[PDB]
Amino acid sequence: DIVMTQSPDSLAVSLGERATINCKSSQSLLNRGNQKNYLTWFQQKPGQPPKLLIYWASTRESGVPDRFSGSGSGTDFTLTISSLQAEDVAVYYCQNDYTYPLTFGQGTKLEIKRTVAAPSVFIFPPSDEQLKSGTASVVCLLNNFYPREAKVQWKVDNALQSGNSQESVTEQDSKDSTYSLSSTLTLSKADYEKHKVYACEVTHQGLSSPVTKSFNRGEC
Amino acid sequence: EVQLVESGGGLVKPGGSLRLSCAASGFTFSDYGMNWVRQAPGKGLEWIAYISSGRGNIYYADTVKGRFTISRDNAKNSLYLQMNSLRAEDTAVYYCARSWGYFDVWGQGTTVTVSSASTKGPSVFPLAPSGTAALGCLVKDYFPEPVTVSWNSGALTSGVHTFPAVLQSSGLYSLSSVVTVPSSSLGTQTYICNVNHKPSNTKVDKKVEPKSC
Amino acid sequence: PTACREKQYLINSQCCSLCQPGQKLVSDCTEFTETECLPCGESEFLDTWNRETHCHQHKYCDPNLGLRVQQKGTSETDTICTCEEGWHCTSEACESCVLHRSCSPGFGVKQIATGVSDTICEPCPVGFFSNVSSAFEKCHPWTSCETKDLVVQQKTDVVC
Repeated sequence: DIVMTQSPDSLAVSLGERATINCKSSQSLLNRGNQKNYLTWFQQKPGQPPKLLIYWASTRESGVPDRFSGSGSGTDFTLTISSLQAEDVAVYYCQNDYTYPLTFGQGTKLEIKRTVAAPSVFIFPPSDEQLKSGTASVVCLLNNFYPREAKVQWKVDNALQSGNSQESVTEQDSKDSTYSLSSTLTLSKADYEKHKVYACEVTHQGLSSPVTKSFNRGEC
Repeated sequence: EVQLVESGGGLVKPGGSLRLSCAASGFTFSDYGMNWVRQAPGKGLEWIAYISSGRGNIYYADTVKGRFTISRDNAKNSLYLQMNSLRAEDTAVYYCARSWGYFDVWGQGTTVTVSSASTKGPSVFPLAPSGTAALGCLVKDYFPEPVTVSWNSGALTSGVHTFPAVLQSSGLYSLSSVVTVPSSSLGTQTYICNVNHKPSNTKVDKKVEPKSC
Repeated sequence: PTACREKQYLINSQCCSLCQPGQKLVSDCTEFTETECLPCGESEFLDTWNRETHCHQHKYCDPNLGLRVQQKGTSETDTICTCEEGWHCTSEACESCVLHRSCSPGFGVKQIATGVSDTICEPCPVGFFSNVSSAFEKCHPWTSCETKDLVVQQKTDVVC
């Protein structure tokens, strides 16, 4: 069973610079008959089947932009993406194509480094319909920001929340290279109804000061 | 065209059985080797089965040896995967892929969930609005993945973010889908998120209008 | 006043081009059109600069014989097989897999294996030899000839 170890696991590269993804195999992928190294490269975008990039370690598949250059031989291979573009954000896999079982590398998550973008923050009260079920979901949306690091804080009548929130992120945008974030505070209806002021406090590199979106229960 | 269209995925109880199909079109299916690659959620790609173009040679990954049997029907242009004695590690998206030395055309992907738990349609709740405004839909308490959300039947795509689903203690899935729209188009333009959960054959259309106090 | 290259062959007074390894022949080259070839099938191959009109069927490494794939079948090479971590190929052709070891050139089989005794190998004495690795062959003797031109080692026979 041949083992591909890619390197790095994650990579953050600026727009228009060069990305280098390395791949090493436990065995040689070299066919002595035809002098070809059987190493295939794939690019898998969010919720999409992998798209084939390079085969025989350096042959660019028809259709693939010439920025994508495969190279290497023996046990050490490398994928180079020159003049990186925003649409290049995806996970990249090297595959052993030399024998069965055909084994893939573990993946390399490429992030696009762009300039700093601040989120637009929104808060949403829990609907009256959800309160019959006995729980209250307060959602806070952080829209279109870069880099990932963002800090949501939930306050309920100015008292800091802990443990009752969950954050979830979108995939970096294929056009504008930004993240989006939802923070959902889950409370019981009884506890939601016992307090009045619900607030979302957001900090981000691109902001100057914290941004707080609030609403009062029962007022509006 | 060059297409591969999986079908057959879904929820099944452990030890149960499933048969995925793959509908080839736009090329000479006979000429190609065929494969199944899967991807466990949040994990990598794993090759599991192969069938050759001629004598019909067959190789498997050891992890499906015995239980899964790959087959083809060149006459019906189709690849098949009989999965038997299914374990929880078999939960993944199952990718169809043609090969003539290297994988170059892949299938849609079809999700297979191996679980004792039962299908549940989602509750869709409104994330209502208060230059740009933001509205959305809270799709809650469904099993299994995936739901798919669209807005105005696909006629609204600009600014839509649908976050990934999170599993809760309840053993049920939850996610939010949000869209940014001009605050002017708020009494005029009517917004509806279309939540389609095929595993339970539920379609929910929730209309999100602003709250009047 | 004329020539013929190494990757060409002679047909019908014209020196035509051979098909590259991996491509079969479709029709022969004439005065004014060259040889037309076509790649082999996904399950086929051809080792050589050739003029064959059918490709070869790919080797199947059968698991029921303990066979793994060592190197994939490619257009220009045949599938190579081998065996599990503790096993042996019966021969270089590796048609199936065994646990019993075979004596190497220089040794012959004292005792063919049985039960849970592995094959028993001894070194060939003077003057006997073994030019192959085998699990069954014992040392056969050198030709006791007239004109001894070369002596014999043990794993080669006296050449006279």
